[PDB]
Amino acid sequence: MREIVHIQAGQCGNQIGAKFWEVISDEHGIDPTGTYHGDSDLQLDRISVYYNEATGGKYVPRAILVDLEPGTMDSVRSGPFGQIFRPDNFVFGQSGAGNNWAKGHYTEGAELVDSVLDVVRKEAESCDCLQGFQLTHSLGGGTGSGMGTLLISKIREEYPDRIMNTFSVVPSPKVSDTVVEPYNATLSVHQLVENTDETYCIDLHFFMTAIQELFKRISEQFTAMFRRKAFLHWYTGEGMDEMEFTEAESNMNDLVSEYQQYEEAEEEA
Amino acid sequence: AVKTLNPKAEVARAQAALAVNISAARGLQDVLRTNLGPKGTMKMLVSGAGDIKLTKDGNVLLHEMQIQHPTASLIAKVATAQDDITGDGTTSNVLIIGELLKQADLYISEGLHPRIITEGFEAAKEKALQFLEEVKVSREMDRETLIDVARTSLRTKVHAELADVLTEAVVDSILAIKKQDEPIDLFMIEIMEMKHKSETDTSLIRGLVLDHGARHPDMKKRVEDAYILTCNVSLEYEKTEVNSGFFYKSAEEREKLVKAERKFIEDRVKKIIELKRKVCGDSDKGFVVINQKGIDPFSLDALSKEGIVALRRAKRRNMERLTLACGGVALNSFDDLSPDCLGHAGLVYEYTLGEEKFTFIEKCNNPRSVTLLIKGPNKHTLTQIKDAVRDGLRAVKNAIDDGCVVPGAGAVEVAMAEALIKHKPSVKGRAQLGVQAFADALLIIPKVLAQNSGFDLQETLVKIQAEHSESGQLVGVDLNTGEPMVAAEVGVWDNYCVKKQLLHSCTVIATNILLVDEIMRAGMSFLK
Amino acid sequence: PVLVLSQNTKRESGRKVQSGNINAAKTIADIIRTCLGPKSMMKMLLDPMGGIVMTNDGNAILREIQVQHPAAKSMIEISRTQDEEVGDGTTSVIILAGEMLSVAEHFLEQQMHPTVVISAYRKALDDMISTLKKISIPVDISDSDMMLNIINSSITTKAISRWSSLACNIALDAVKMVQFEENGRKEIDIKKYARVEKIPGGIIEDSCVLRGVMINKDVTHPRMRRYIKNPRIVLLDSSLEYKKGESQTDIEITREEDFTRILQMEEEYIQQLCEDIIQLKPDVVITEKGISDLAQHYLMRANITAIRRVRKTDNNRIARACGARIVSRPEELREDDVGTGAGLLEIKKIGDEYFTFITDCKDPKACTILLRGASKEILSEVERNLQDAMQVCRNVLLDPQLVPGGGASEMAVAHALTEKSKAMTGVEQWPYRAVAQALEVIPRTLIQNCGASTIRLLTSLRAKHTQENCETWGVNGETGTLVDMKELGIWEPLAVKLQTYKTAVETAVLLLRIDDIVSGHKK
Amino acid sequence: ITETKGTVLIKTAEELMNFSKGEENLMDAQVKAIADTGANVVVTGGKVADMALHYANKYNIMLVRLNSKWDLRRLCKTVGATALPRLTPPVLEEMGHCDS
Amino acid sequence: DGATILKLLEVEHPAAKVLCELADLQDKEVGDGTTSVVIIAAELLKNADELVKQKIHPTSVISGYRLACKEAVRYINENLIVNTDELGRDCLINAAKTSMSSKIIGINGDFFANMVVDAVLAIKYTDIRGQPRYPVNSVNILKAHGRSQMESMLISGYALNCVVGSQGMPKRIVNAKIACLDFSLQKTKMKLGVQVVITDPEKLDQIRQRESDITKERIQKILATGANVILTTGGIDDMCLKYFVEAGAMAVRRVLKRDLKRIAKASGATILSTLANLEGEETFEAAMLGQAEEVVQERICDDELILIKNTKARTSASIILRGANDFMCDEMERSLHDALCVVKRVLESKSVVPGGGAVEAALSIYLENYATSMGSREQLAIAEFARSL
Amino acid sequence: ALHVPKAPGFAQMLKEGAKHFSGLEEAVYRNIQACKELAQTTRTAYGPNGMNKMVINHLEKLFVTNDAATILRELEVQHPAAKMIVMASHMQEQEVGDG
Amino acid sequence: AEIRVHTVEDYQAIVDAEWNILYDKLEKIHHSGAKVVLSKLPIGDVATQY
Ligand SMILES: Nc1ncnc2c1ncn2[C@@H]1O[C@H](COP(=O)(O)OP(=O)(O)O)[C@@H](O)[C@H]1O
Ligand SMILES: Nc1ncnc2c1ncn2[C@@H]1O[C@H](COP(=O)(O)OP(=O)(O)O)[C@@H](O)[C@H]1O
Ligand SMILES: [Mg+2]
Ligand SMILES: [Mg+2]
Ligand SMILES: [Mg+2]
Ligand SMILES: [Mg+2]
Repeated sequence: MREIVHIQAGQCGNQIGAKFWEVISDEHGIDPTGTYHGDSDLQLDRISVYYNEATGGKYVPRAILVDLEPGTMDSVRSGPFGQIFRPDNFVFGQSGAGNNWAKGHYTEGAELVDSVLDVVRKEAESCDCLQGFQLTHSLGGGTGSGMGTLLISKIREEYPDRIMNTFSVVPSPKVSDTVVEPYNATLSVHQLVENTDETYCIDLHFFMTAIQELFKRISEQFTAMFRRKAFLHWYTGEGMDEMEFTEAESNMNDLVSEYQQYEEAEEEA
Repeated sequence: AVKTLNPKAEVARAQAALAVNISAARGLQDVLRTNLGPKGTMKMLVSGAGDIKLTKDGNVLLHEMQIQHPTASLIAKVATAQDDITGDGTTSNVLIIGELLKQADLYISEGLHPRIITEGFEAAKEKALQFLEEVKVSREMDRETLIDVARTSLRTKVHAELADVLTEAVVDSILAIKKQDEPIDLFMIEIMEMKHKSETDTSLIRGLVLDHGARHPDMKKRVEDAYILTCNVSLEYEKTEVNSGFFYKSAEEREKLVKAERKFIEDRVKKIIELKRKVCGDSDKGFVVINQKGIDPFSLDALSKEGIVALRRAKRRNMERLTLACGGVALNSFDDLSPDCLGHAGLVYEYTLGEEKFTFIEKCNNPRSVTLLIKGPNKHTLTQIKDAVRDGLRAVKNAIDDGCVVPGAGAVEVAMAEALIKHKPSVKGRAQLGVQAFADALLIIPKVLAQNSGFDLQETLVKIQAEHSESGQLVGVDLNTGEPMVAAEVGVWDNYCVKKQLLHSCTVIATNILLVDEIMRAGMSFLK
Repeated sequence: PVLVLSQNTKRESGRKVQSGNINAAKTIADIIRTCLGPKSMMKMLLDPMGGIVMTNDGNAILREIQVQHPAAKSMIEISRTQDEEVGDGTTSVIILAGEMLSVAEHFLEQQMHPTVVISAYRKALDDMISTLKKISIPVDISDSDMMLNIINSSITTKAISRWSSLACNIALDAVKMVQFEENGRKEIDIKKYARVEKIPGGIIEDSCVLRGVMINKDVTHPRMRRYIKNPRIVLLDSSLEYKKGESQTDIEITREEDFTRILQMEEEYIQQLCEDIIQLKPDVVITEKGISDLAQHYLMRANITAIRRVRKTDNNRIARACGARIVSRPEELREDDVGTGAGLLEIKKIGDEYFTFITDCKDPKACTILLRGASKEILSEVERNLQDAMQVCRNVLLDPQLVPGGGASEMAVAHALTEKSKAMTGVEQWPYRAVAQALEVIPRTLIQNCGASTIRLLTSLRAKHTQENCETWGVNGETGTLVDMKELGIWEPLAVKLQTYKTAVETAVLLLRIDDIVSGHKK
Repeated sequence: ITETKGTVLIKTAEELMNFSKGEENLMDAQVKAIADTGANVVVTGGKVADMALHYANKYNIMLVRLNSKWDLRRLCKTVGATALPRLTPPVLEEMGHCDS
Repeated sequence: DGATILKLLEVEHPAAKVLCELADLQDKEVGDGTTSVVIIAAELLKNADELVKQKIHPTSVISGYRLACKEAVRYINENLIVNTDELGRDCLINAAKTSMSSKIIGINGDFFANMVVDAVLAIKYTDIRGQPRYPVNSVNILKAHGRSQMESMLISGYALNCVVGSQGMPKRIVNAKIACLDFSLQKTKMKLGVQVVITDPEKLDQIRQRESDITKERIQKILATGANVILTTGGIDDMCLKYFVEAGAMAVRRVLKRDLKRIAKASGATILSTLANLEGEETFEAAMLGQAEEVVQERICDDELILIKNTKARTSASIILRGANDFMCDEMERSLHDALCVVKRVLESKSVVPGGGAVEAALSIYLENYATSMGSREQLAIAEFARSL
Repeated sequence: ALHVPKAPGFAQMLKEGAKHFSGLEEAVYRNIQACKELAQTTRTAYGPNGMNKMVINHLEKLFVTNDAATILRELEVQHPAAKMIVMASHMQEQEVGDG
Repeated sequence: AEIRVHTVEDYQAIVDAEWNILYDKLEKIHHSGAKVVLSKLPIGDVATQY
């Protein structure tokens, strides 16, 4: 009955996604071994929207875990409620983007993404009929944002008539945890404008002022960084150009305008 | 200088910069030299998760050993840029660079500028390439020749009982999909692996294998003659793009709206049924529907009453393999349905292996996209075989795209060694030291082969070089007796493009390394 | 209790700062001075991500270094001012600035006010410009064999010099194609339309300049053709699918046929759009947005080829090489915006990856540069050298003037100022000859870097310029002897020299006007 | 119920009184239609309704619920029946015959 | 300069913050002498401590200080020079060049002095014929590193820090018709209180088509009068950038409001925020456009900009600064602002006084013999004012 | 006292925490030892006179079984050489089922 | 559910329709001769006073 799947990307996305499954497994009474020992009928009428049953009574989830670093996969595997995930749904790399949005988008994100679409197909084959996707990523680190931006773009293309919701995180208001955080954020918002149906930010379809403060501070740092053209050769040298960044700030200014709040020569006219 | 500006910097001046690049280049070669030839030893690779990977190919090994060095990263990227172009020659790439830097250090340590050696590499690289043009032999590349070329590249990554089986499946597959014109296009040979039975059951199927079957329990499992309908249309319940909503009344109008929302999708099913009933009036043929989009349980009950085996959510690449194989047209809409757009197969049967389901398409009229079926009892065995299959397919496409083949067994590295000696006096200046050092690095392929078989490294070279002065025959090294053997009349063959790219690559990297002045790390510690 | 006045602000002043600013500038020059001349060695860096930047460029080295001293930060910035202005000369501007700033402390320790040295430096800069414009020699643009010698003398120092016969024809055939005049008398050579594509593999001798554009894309449907002879391409910007609006629209349905009637209009909308394109008879359709699955069905019926999701910048260069303009609404489609300037469209495979080639153009105004080599590190240094070769060529067309290189120009201006300072009087004479004698560092680094006696070759060159006609005599950077530059053939554009002398004097002027540092105030 | 978001629209007082009685009388015919075919035992795999349970007891019918999907398919082979995706009376070939 | 050093420093002693706010007052009222006034103010306190530490009451010092300040202003008006007696164009170059000393552009004063005077006379506003008015901060000062500081040029018009929207538009228009706008040319949409409810599926296509047709008609009303350049403070949709392509027109988006005010004033155009008129329809007459004579998009050190030259309605100026790096250019702008305010005060107040310490040395003499006629405890206070100057 | 340094080459470029076992006395003779220990654990449950085994996994679930494959499934193994012997036994369970 | 009335005369008839639905159920129970009634679902106060 309109079954939905989940995709978890990056270091931040895995940590939150691992705890997200906690609130559903215990609410429906799913044992850590995968069995079922619940005692209610309301825990079974909707068990198929999030879990795929197996032979003998095993209920496996519908999540795909992708990352460019293999060291973040075994943390979920050995943690609580980590045995129930499908062994084939783990997709890992060997290099890592290293807070590089563009390295995880074209030069090295172009190989592992082909290893993710083949996985989302076999899961979507088993379901009766699906209605949408759920993806979780970040906006500061280039490992997740660059890979997620490509991943979120290659999902909409094959499924142009399916909804898709995101639970992205946003950078800290005053402090910044990375030097190039404004660079990694402006290039990712404009790709979520016409490719998403509902987005959420956790600290005209943006939910959580009227979000106007978040976009105002990002473009202030970005403009100051771009005026001096600082740390720009890291992105242009791998396949970008100057005009690509111009479209990011021009589009970013348009969204602020849609979010509206509501000289010494004045003699004749 | 830099230490005064940034105290947290690491620098390596004067000759300390050349001592780091030489030391690490020789460190990667003492591990990569045991993988050369059919007598190399297998390696075990264990990651942090606990998986097991037994590999012998130099590209897979380099990207799995825990190595953190700046100058060991340059060599790693050179090998990657060879695997995706030529697909062979990743172990011989590391050995030559590691030895070319070793020979050039004997003259730098004697008080000689590294630029003088650089000019010698350029002259030696131009003579070696002019010598290779006259060694290659241009042949027709019939079936019997492609058996020998493919076997040389498969006998080093499996045993003899498997390479004799995998050679026939690779040579046959390339020939079946090759036309009289146009380059050979890959991505048309699906590599399917099933974890069952033994590894000697790896066969070639003249058709397609799909990793999914039918999702209804009332569908046929064996059709002896079928029409293949490849489509990319959606039979799932879909909703209007603009936000709509029903506004009904007393409970009779709710029933008039539930079956009025299924008309748009039940019209597409009724177009297929009339097409099936037209071309197959008598219950003697089948009708298989392969879709790229989903199918509702409602539409799996309408099609299963007429015996229409239907599969959903196929991969996008299979919309092109199924037209060349069968011969239909992959259509997007149903407004122009006609019998001319249907394929033809000869046997479609279902295979269930535990919890997974497979579908076989066989007996095609004139197939142009064959599939390879891999079988093995272990997870790492299916990965070891899949590496050899990739290696053997690029060794046959290279042999066809270039109408020339170079003999192997190291018989050609000896030949540049003798040619460059007589060219040494013709070069003026101190640059004769570059040619002498270049002729010493090329002789590492015979040395490693002679050392890995358990012979003497020096007593074998003098025997090989005792020939080729007294008889103009490309004599190589035997790997069972150590006697000089002629490589052109036994079956040992290499690729002309593999040796040509290797000479070009191994000289550019080792020329920039020798000119490095210092290794400076003055930037930020981490991007934070 | 604990009372303060300036909140732990660190203040320093006096002569201590002036000696601290000069020694911070001389250290920057000490890092770079070994990367000048054809015998220059190579460095590698280590960026915070993990890569390696191995290069000879003077700006690609100083821009990766993090230095905390404020006086050193000014020497990093003037490196990229030269880079963005002329392209060449990022190393000579740092060595020269250090020497012009080292010879100043000799006067500051002799009880001389820093404002006296400023007037001497600015006075001598107006005499350097007049002397350089006297020995300038004009060049002829229509001469093609001369334009190959200018570029060859600029890449004879980088790692491309082994293939100088190849990179000379790559950077010349690209600038001559970009040059274009749209309206009025505005002549522009913009390097945004010279796309450089790097592909690992092959050999460097396969690097060529195509007559069109190369895209990394493929055909949407496999049944589409992959080889068209004379295509009529139409470029789009809108998406060929049904989308939503923005005016808060909702639908209320109460009958039985209103649900399927709504779904039927989404297919009639797509057919209306497609029939507005097939009317003009294209061959290939290029769009910057997505294409639906139904819209592809109506385009294989008319034998039309479509490419989905092309970048904005890649979709701008196509209009400059085939001849067309970007249309958003397919209803306003005319005949003047159909591209009939191409002659080929094939899709190949380069190492398990499809590539789109649009070549054989009638009169293209945009091109692409295809580089092949060994690794991603090697191809990165080729791109930095080619961007240096085209910026030299662009400067010649905007200012056809040349001056002798190799060190002949530095002695020519050094001679002119030493004979002009003996007619002046006062206390301004001594800082007037230090500025002239500081220019001899350019031909002095060319002797040390090759290996030779810098105390016998320098005095044999100074006495060589005493004659009346010797303004072109320089030092050979490969052997170590004095040769005439009329036969060797080393030349450089006038725009490069004027920017190296002007930037260096102002850096010396700016850093000679500081006498205290106020460190730390939290914005 | 429809999968799209649908709602009733009552604009007169007369249509408000007849709505509750309309739904109940509609359900009586659907349950009685199955009861006329002799189907003594109805096995479902979803959620049972309170009003639908009342009419099941009225005609002496047995209602069993199995929410395990594959366990339902195993029953279809044992008795020789077919799973109906729609709430319509089976005709002749979708009636499984047991012995007790 | 004293206004920028003291403003950036963190000071928290209450007796010191008064001097910091005092400097910020001088920069606004006058614009020059921000470091000369702090030295006098702090010296006056120091000379007053020696008196208060003795048995001199603090109210006797304050009374004496107010008397000395009053008579020191009357004497200055005896020491006045009226510029009109000397050469008008030699009493402004010298007065502007004096403010240029003690800056980075000290040696280049004879070049920068002509530029400043030629930039103030161009924006001389005409009053009701009571007094000429010379507004400042009306010239645009643009920084761009590059060639030497002797390469700075004075533009006879206006300069914009903006770029053209799409690459298909022309970048050089000889006879341009400026049409300044103050509203976005995007697709129309309904307001918050207006929704669209559809009960008949057939009336859907016409409604969707009318969202992209309302903006099409508005642009056609503008281009029919002969408009060549369109300047908008808001944003322009990419669909609306195509109508300027075949029309051979330029469109610049996201232009500042302070810049549009000066462009409209200097060319005669009218800034309109809507197309409505005194009736219910929307029209666009041809009597409210601008007229320039060369609108060329020049390129300066990689990035580009748009010049507007030879405006016929009025005269306008703008200054482009060329330096070595970003630190050098930011000090040429601040030292050029101090020079523009010096010239404005001389033209407005036709009176100058000699510089180089000739006034304080003259005032310390007149105040010394003036205090000899008091004969009270105010004698000591006035004598301290003479020594403090 | 003095300290023995690290041999130049591959040993100096290894990441921390990794190990390298090369040769015949360090890799082959140690792999046989791990596999010989595995045979002595499951041998007691052979034939009619076999004995049961009490195995408790990390979920505190108790297994009293005599199958050879079930014992290996509930035992974690951290030796790579002993892991192939386990996967060789699990393949016969899916093909034959006994043995 | 949703009610969309246009005139105040139909507004008053709706309010009387809910009070007539409830009173119809209670009358049917009382006519049957029952004296004790039980129910899993809650019983409101209006039914208690009935
Ligand atoms: N059967 C054989 N006998 C002798 N030499 C061989 C044989 N097979 C391969 N070789 C030689 O071994 C060399 C290296 O092969 P191998 O190590 O398998 O792959 P790579 O070429 O990637 O190193 C080749 O140059 C080839 O000439
Ligand atoms: N063959 C040569 N002989 C002598 N000097 C040369 C030669 N080639 C280049 N030069 C000198 O090298 C200097 C430039 O060196 P380089 O570091 O490559 O570029 P730049 O320093 O201008 O960025 C020029 O002044 C030129 O005179
Ligand atoms: Mg091989
Ligand atoms: Mg240079
Ligand atoms: Mg002043
Ligand atoms: Mg048994």
